[PDB]
Amino acid sequence: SIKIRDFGLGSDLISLTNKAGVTISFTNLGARIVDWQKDGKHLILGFDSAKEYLEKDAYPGATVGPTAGRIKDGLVKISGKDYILNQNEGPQTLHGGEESIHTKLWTYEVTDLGAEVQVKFSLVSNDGTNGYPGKIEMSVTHSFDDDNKWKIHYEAISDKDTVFNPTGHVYFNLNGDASESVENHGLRLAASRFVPLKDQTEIVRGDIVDIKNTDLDFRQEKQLSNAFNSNMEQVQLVKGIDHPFLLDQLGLDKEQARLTLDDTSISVFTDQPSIVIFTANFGDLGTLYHEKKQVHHGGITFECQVSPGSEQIPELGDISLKAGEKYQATTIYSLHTK
Amino acid sequence: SIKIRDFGLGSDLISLTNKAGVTISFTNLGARIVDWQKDGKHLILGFDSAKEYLEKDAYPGATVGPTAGRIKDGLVKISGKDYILNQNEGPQTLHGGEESIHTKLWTYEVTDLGAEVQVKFSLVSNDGTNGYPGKIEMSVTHSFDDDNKWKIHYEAISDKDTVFNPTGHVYFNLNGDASESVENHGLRLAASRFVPLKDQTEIVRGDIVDIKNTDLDFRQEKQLSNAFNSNMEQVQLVKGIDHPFLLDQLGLDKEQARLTLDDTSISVFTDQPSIVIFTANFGDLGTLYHEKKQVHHGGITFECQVSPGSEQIPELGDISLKAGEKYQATTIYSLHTK
Repeated sequence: SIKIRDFGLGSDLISLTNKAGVTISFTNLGARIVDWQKDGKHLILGFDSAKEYLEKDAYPGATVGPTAGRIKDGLVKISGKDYILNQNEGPQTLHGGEESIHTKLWTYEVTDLGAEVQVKFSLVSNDGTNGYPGKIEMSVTHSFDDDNKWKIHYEAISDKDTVFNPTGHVYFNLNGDASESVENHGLRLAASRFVPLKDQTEIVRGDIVDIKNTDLDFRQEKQLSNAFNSNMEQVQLVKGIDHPFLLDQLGLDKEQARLTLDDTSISVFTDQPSIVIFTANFGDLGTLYHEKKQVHHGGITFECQVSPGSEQIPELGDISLKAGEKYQATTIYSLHTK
Repeated sequence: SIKIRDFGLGSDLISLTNKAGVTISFTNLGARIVDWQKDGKHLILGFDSAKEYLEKDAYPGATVGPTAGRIKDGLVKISGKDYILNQNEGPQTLHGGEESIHTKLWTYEVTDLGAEVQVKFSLVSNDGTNGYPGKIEMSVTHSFDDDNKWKIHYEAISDKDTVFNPTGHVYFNLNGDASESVENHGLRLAASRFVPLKDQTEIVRGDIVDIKNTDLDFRQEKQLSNAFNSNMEQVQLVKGIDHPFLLDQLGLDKEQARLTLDDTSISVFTDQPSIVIFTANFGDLGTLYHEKKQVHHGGITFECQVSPGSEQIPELGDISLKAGEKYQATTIYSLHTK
């Protein structure tokens, strides 16, 4: 089944249900996933209306870009020349700048393939938007298959050499209760390195660090508590997890991380070289999600992209987007209940 | 009565019916007007889906900007410096540049006042969009009365010094059929002067002209065919009308233009100083509207704004907008059937 409903402020809500009866929903407001249930269970963090996103937190579950993460001083060197993008967080560019693509209503088309439904969102990023050279014709496809697979496929073309490194901003919470800490979940990640943050400013510092000893080792499945009730100076800094993890094996084939709670689990797969893991260190913010105040560590992301920092640590990779070249990315969230 | 419907590609169709049974409809795509009927007959041009607009012609009935008209060489001078805007038509900047505001899905909130139904459309022009310094926060309100009054109230505020001068691109066709030329309409226009174009380039010349002794003289009501038939240099140039006409008296109180066909007539009020008139000189192009091939002279617009060309003819006014100041503009289309 497929059901289209009005989400508010002119936005649509596209909800898909598979043969397993698993539901899922997206909105054209920021090309996001609004919810994902399983037995009246929310496996993610979400609001009930567009207004909620615009008033409480516009990032949750959205497609964020053109550049995801922070960019020191909003500076970027394109084909030599220095460009300054919109400074969102102090002098930094946080997820594309002010009022970026997560706040825009994307047009969309749905394609019912039977065992899979795809909702293709499109939006054009004008030449110069937020300092970004262009224009960048972007599209984000959100599909749900009959065998519990949540897939995101990115595509982009630009008239001008530019930068492009978007990501999906979902937060998970198997407790289905925002007032419940993601503390109890087990995490597995095929990351042995990590990118430390210099300050509270949260920019990168320049290091790459062998996470081998350190509690930030989820190679072996281990509870979230280990990292939460921990003392690295890094965890203390961010008051949880607000770091970019680098993966050992590259390729869409591989499970790169696993989020599990009891019988229900969520597996990760990307095309990308990194997964930024943010564990909602909001403290007493307490954003309401379904009339339920979120708690510190109320959820966790798995933002798959090219690590933020590239600008300072080229070893990270190259976020540029050649004019005319077709950008592509694929990330997958596969839910299991074995 | 108020009715909302999906219009296609993620867009909505908002239809307002008055006590008189007159219906009007708008879209968030381009904050535009899709239709306006009385007695089962259209008074304007428009399509039946969002795709038609993006496919055949995205201008009709749309909100156009940030700057309505053509800017020679895309050049505008702001606060001392010179800026180059998106070059959309040759070296020109036509209607805000490529993939502008008329191409976007705006958000909206409906206000029902009974005898009046307001539909407020919102959109943020990001700093740097199509070369426009910014952020520009805009809202365009479309309302419809029990006394058949359609009004467009515009609003805007920028973070930086910029330029702003949008318009409403509606096309009327009192025949209710694109295949029937508007030649048969009566026009009355309170304008003594007009700004001539210099070439098929349609850029401005630098000249203001006294239209007394010309077929372009509409002070005293006359049939449209009088102008179409003219052998006036300009008329011949454009193959009809495609000029800004400078209104003599200014003020929202005055009827500046009246377009009539039989018992039906549209009166035009605005706070702006000029009216750009374009009689769809589409030759054999034959754009299909409602399955009807539009004829050359198959429509006529009334684009209320500051006359285009001020850049080369400062006499025309000043299009700038200073950071912080509130831009506002009001234009009204009123239906009488007397």
